[PDB]
Amino acid sequence: GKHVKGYHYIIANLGFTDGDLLKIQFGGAEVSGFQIVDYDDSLVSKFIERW
Amino acid sequence: AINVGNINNDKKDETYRSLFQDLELKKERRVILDCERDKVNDIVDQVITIGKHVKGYHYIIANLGFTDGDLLKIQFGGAEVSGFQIVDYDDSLVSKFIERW
Repeated sequence: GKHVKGYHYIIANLGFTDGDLLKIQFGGAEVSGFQIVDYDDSLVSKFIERW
Repeated sequence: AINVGNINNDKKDETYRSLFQDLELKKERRVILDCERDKVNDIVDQVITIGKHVKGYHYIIANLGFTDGDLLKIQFGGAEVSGFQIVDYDDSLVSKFIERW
């Protein structure tokens, strides 16, 4: 129970959304990370469809 | 007292976070459940997702199947949990029954 409102974590990899992330989406603790593969970029979306 | 019966399976996670953003109004650190064992394990899970199980909360499970569910998950949170059990697993009549079951 160390993920409530008060704790703050930093993911130090270029794959934030690569791993499972929803598990702490509602813990209240703010979570920040890094995304090199911007799933919002156009090239990646057409890639995701085929993927 | 909060009616938790009338809910469907699709809009389940929404009406639950809103139920504890409503139990957060009373700052209710002491909650009683009093439901069937199938609905017990479903309620337990969403509590851990929001994080209402650290040192400060106290829950009372109102059914005869305390150990009949799974309890090792909420065993390291911090809150006090209470319940009721009728099947004594230290009796020789149940031991001679558990040794065969």
